[PDB]
Amino acid sequence: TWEKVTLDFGNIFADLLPNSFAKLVPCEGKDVTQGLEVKVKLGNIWKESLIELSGGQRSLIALSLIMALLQFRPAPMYILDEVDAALDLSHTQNIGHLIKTRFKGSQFIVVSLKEGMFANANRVFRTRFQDGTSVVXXXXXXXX
Amino acid sequence: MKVEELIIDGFKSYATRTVITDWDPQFNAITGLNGSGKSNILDAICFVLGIASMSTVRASSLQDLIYKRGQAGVTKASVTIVFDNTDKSNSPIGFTNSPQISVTRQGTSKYLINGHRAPQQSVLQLFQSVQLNINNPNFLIMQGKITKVLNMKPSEILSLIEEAAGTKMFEDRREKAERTMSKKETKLQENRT
Repeated sequence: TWEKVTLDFGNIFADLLPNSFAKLVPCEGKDVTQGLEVKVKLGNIWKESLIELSGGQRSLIALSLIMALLQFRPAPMYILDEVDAALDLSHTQNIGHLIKTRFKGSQFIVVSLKEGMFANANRVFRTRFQDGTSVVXXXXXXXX
Repeated sequence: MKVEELIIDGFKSYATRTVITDWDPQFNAITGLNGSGKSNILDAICFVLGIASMSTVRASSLQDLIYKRGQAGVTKASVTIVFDNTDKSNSPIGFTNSPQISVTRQGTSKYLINGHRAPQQSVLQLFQSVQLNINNPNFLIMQGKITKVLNMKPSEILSLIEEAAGTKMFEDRREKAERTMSKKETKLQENRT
């Protein structure tokens, strides 16, 4: 199990975030069983952790870990909470590209936090609105 | 295990009166100027299942799930759902001859099994045809607001999440219970000897 999650962490971090892959390295001179950390990288440069990352690039590694956890029990339905504020629209379009080329079979939708965003997918639900729920006797002689 | 259509109603502060279709397996985005009509059916599923981790659904009375409980036009907690079983893997034994189903639930006294008065179990079947197992947070419902909670997580919780595929704590607790039981029962066996 730990071998599988370690070999999956690399490609999972490499595909979503371009040119930056990591490995489930133990924290401080130990084994993955009794301790494990992450060495987050900022694209081309190789840094120690995600503290130097932006909010969008932090939510990217967050959703990558979420997908790594969900891949054990897959489900064709994804929801993202409109976290494209710190990120860029082109980066979210590239994320959608990587989703449709890697996460085939997963309905991707967004909950409305900041209206007028996330037009990266082919089909999109428009705005038609009225009142209540969202929509587009001699024996002894012989013996003795 | 794919949703086909969602024509629901009966909620307070959102936007009814149309049906959504073409739920493709890959891409159905969300973009609009009014947030009241983008993704509120997820919020409807929140009160359908009753996820108590967020406060935007839990209140004093559950009657807030209806469209103003009747003082706005809709009194019955109406929800209509037509679900088709695209695959035969999510259909249990005895449900092969029922790929398509149409369930309506209310008249908020009792729910309707396909239009017959019955308890609130109907809504379960109303979401059963898309393998939406309401017991676990998995099975297409969501992972949820934990998106904003998993920040700054130490190594122990990550190891717990990785071992959640095996749940060694569960088997360890079961083995501890088995050990206590076997101790008591071996004492009983010594008494029997």
